[PDB]
Amino acid sequence: FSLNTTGGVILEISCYNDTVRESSFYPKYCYVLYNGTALKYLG
Amino acid sequence: PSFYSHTSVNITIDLGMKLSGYGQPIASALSNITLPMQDNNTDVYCIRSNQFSVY
Ligand SMILES: *[C@@H]1O[C@H](CO)[C@@H](O[C@@H]2O[C@H](CO)[C@@H](O)[C@H](O)[C@H]2NC(C)=O)[C@H](O)[C@H]1NC(C)=O
Ligand SMILES: *[C@@H]1O[C@H](CO)[C@@H](O[C@@H]2O[C@H](CO)[C@@H](O)[C@H](O)[C@H]2NC(C)=O)[C@H](O)[C@H]1NC(C)=O
Ligand SMILES: *[C@@H]1O[C@H](CO)[C@@H](O)[C@H](O)[C@H]1NC(C)=O
Ligand SMILES: *[C@@H]1O[C@H](CO)[C@@H](O)[C@H](O)[C@H]1NC(C)=O
Ligand SMILES: *[C@@H]1O[C@H](CO)[C@@H](O)[C@H](O)[C@H]1NC(C)=O
Ligand SMILES: *[C@@H]1O[C@H](CO)[C@@H](O)[C@H](O)[C@H]1NC(C)=O
Repeated sequence: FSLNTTGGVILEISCYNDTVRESSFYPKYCYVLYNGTALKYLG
Repeated sequence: PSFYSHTSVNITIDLGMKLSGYGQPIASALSNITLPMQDNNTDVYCIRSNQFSVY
C-alpha cells in the first residue's frame, strides 16, 4: 500500500522476508516506511 | 510488536534545607530540578523512543 497523507508525506506499508532494523533499509515481516527507512514495526 | 529502543530519563533534584527558629528542618522552595538535555533545553523533555524508564 502506498499512502499519500496530508502535506504530501508519502508512507508505505511494505512486507519483507527478512527483518529490517529501525531507521534502515532492506515468514514475512511488515513495516511502515516514511522515506525508505523503517518507521514502525507491525509484526 | 514494536521496535526496541530504550531511553533512561534521570531527574536531578537539588534540595536546599535550613533550620527554623524552633529547630525544625525547613525545605527551601529554591530547590532545583534538572531534566535530561533535549534541543538545547533542560526544562522540557519528551519521550522519543519506544520504551523508557524514569529515575
Ligand atoms: C501526493 O499528494 C500531493 C498533494 O495533492 C501531490 O502534490 C501535488 O501534485 C500536483 C501535481 O499536479 C500539484 O499540482 C500540486 O500542487 C501538488 N500539491 C502540493 C501541496 O505540492 C503529490 O503529487 C502526491 N504524490 C503522489 C501522487 O505520488
Ligand atoms: C538553584 O539554582 C539557582 C540558580 O543557579 C541557585 O541560585 C544561585 O546560587 C548561587 C550560589 O549561592 C548564587 O551565587 C546566585 O546568585 C544564585 N542565583 C539566583 C538567581 O538567586 C540556587 O542556589 C540553587 N539552589 C540549590 C542548589 O539548592
Ligand atoms: C529473502 O529473499 C531474498 C531473495 O530471494 C534472499 O536473498 C534472502 O536471503 C531471503 N531472506 C531470508 C531470511 O530467507
Ligand atoms: C529520502 O531519501 C533520499 C534518498 O537517500 C534522500 O535524497 C532524501 O533527502 C530523503 N528525504 C528526506 C525528507 O529525508
Ligand atoms: C541515568 O541513571 C542511571 C541509573 O539510574 C545511570 O545508569 C545512567 O547512566 C544515567 N543516564 C544518564 C546520566 O544519561
Ligand atoms: C543549540 O543547538 C544547535 C543545533 O541546533 C547547536 O549547534 C548549538 O551548539 C546549541 N547551542 C548551545 C548553546 O547548546
